[PDB]
Amino acid sequence: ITLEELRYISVFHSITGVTAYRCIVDEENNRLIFLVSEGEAGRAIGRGGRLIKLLREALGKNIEVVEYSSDLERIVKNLFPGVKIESINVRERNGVKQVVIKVSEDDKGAAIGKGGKNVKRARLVLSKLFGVEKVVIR
Repeated sequence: ITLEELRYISVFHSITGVTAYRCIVDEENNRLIFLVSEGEAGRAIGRGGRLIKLLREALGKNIEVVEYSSDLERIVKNLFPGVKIESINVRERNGVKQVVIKVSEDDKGAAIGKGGKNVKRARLVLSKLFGVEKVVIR
């Protein structure tokens, strides 16, 4: 937790009143991803996403909220809302963790997202939270 992330987390609570466990910085897309407790996402977003907007203005970046979970399958389902997750497989060899997410043939496209947008955000998040160095949609 860098001092920068610390600030981000501080402002998150000051604006929304909700506590952010972690804030994953995504410079490649000028985006901050706040991790909140189960069932707290709606409170963090606010009526009409008004809090998301105030945070964007306060922090100068696009804001995203995801509910944290120590359970991998759960947080994966949270990371891919628009898709149905059938199963996940964590393959570890020599300390290298790889995660294979199983979706339906049809849902496959939406899983990865355009430009792999979705698979990339997850890889970013699982990397910082679970040591996963690679995510794959199957």
